[PDB]
Parts: sequence; structure tokens; C-alpha cells
Amino acid sequence: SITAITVENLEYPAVVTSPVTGKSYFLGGAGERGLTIEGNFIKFTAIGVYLEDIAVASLAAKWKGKSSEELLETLDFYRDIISGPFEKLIRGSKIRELSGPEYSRKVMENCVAHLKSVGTYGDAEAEAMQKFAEAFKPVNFPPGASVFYRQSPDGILGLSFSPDTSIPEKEAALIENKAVSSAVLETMIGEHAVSPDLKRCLAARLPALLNE
Ligand SMILES: O=C1C[C@@H](c2ccccc2)Oc2cc(O)ccc21
Repeated sequence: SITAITVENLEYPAVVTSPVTGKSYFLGGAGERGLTIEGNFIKFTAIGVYLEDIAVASLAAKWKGKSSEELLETLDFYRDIISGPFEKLIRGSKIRELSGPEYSRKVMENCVAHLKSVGTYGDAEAEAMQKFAEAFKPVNFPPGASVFYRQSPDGILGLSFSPDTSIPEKEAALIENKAVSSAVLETMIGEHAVSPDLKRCLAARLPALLNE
């Protein structure tokens, strides 16, 4: 009984299948990001986090039979989602037009702070983050355009860009670095991600699947 979610007229299908991997994923949650200007929340993007179908069996061991309220306050639960042995697919769709460098600047900031935070920001991670930046330089995201982060459990982060919300056929780049590969999702649902919309969605939707 997995449903879809619409955010500012941007829809996130309940389930999806990738042309690049051939696996299928279910919508784990959705929400929105932006900037708070003069006390006002200014929306710029919508975010959807998908989990590989096999994430259920994996998470079932430790989190089956827990209330949504209980999962939401448990950090270890989100750590399993972030680093669990399955792919996570994040799709960010624009509400307001941002150039590749405009959008990527803040993402990279949050990722670098996290990486330095946990002591995993050496030359390799720096180089990987530069490659990350390099991939965004040639693109522009008008309203509706999307960015796809494919977090492979094998320590690789795949980057895709779409004129709209349909999954691209090929990936634009592969960031091969373990620490960086999970940094992006970390800044969305990790312990130091202020916005709880995504975290709450995960707590509210997962319990159902874990029980069957
Ligand atoms: O989904 C977004 C929006 C993006 C953003 C939005 C508006 C202006 C600059 C950057 O910031 C982010 C930073 C992150 O670590 C993760 C996700 C996002």
C-alpha cells in the first residue's frame, strides 16, 4: 500500500525502475528545501528519497514492529537507511530556477562540513568533491528540471540530470569515494539535518512495509 507524493506540483511516483541499473525502488519519503530569508522560508527545490526494494528485508531485522514515533527519534534507524546494503535514489526537482553551480554550492558546503565533522575529509574526498562540482558546471535547472543522486552501496555516487522529472538514460558522472557517496543523503536525513520532513516521511511510511 505504498503511495505517491506531490510537492509543489512535482510528483514522486510510489515506485520506479532505473534504466542504468535495472533495479526498482519505492518512495521512502519526500519534502522540500530552500533558504530562509528575513524569517521567510523561500522554497527552491523538492526532494524525493527512494530505497531499493531489498531495503525492507535489510531493515526488517532491526526495525520491524516499531512505531513511527519510535523510529523518528532513533538515530540508529536513520543510520541504517543512510548506510544500509542497498541503493538509495534521491531525486531533486527545482521549484525555482537554479544554475548547476548555484544549486551545487550549498550542497557541497553541507557535504564538506559533514565530512570534516566525522574526520573523513582527506585529499581524496576533496578531489571527489571537485569532480562533484565539475559535473554541475555545465547544467542549468529551470523549474521542473531534476538532479538524480544514485548512492550505490559499493561506495559510488552516480549523478544524473533531467530536463524534467523523467529518469535520464545515462548518468553524467560517477564519484568513486566511499565517504562522499553517502554525504549527500547524510545532509538530508542524518543527525545534523535540521529539516525533519524527510525524516518524518520515512518514519511514517516504513513501518507498513517492514511488517510484511
Ligand atoms: O535540495 C537542496 C536544495 C539546495 C539549495 C536550494 C536553494 C539554493 C541553494 C541550494 O540545498 C541543499 C543542500 C544539501 O546539502 C542537500 C539538499 C539541498
